[PDB]
Amino acid sequence: TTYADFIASGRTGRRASIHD
Amino acid sequence: QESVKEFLAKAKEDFLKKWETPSQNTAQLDQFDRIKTLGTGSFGRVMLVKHKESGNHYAMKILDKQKVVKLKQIEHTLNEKRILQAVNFPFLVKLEFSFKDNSNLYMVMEYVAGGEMFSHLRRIGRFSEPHARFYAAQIVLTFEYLHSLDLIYRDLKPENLLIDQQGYIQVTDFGFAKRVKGRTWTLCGTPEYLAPEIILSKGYNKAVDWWALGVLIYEMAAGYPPFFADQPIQIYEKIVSGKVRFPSHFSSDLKDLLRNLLQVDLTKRFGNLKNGVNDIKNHKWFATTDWIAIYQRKVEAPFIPKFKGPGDTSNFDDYEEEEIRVSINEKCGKEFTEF
Ligand SMILES: Nc1ncnc2c1ncn2[C@@H]1O[C@H](COP(=O)(O)OP(=O)(O)OP(=O)(O)O)[C@@H](O)[C@H]1O
Ligand SMILES: [Mg+2]
Ligand SMILES: [Mg+2]
Repeated sequence: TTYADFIASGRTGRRASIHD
Repeated sequence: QESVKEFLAKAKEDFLKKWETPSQNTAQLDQFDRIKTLGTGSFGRVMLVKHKESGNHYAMKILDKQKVVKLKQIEHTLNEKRILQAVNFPFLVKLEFSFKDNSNLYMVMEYVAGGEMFSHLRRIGRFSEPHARFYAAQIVLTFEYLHSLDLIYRDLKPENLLIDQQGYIQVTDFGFAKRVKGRTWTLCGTPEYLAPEIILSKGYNKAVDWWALGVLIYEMAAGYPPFFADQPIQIYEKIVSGKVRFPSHFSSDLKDLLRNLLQVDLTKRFGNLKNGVNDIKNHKWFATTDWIAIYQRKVEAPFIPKFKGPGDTSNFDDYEEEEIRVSINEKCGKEFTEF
């Protein structure tokens, strides 16, 4: 499932802002 | 609507007066009891503090001037303070004091104890559509207000949406906020929320905020974002792909609103059309929404965080707690002279 694939991914935590 | 443009007309006047002549040096570091770190970041931390003479708790954002200069965020930081001290809206976090010393910039904001929407969203898993529409409505009203002031927000995400005691949203982090008439070109935001035109370095406008709204609404209702991966590049690839898939439990209304918001073509993206924000407000998904009771915060919130004391931090993750030194010499004086 998509949820399962998400929870197993590396970006389930708080996501940093970016800029460059 | 009639008292809406009347409202926004008066609000523009209040804003522009503060914009023209920003407040400065309205407090100092020794007036606050530093207690605990509520959130970490690139420039420094965001501590929970108590005002010595007031007793009130605030969230003090501390920015290492040298780190701001090093990451070339000078102008962005000057934007954030100047915009924050000038704006005023029920769903915006409020800047009480701003000041600086030899080493740091300080922004003292009202404390929002309910924690980030992010935390509650991840724990609960996902919000039902009525829950996600109570939140989305607040953001719609907030973007309408901000854009009318020619302000572009550029970092909407659950991490930057705090929940207050009455269950309402306070938008925080104006680090990428910018008053701009016309196009701008800065690559900034958060990967899962970047509009296609940002990624493709095209130059963009306030329509990137409405895209971000679509992404937010999707994440709140699906429990996960419409574009995720392990590396930002692969995220960008999915975003510029223009292909989105909705969960089976998504209502037909919700799907239609989101395809309109996650529209890659700026000529067909909701909020960026002739009728502007009212295309969104009059969508069937929002047919149940009373925009006025939302603003007045007369609705009843579907969730109210467990309260247990004025200086409670149970709705915030714990962080490591660093020194706080102030150099005996002034750092970066010229750069932050207007802060
Ligand atoms: N007014 C507030 N009340 C309570 N907590 C706050 C408040 N403002 C910020 N915080 C906490 O600090 C965290 C970081 O704040 P903020 O985004 O402003 O910092 P940042 O480090 O600039 O983040 P970013 O990586 O997006 O630049 C927020 O998630 C929240 O946890
Ligand atoms: Mg943030
Ligand atoms: Mg920030």
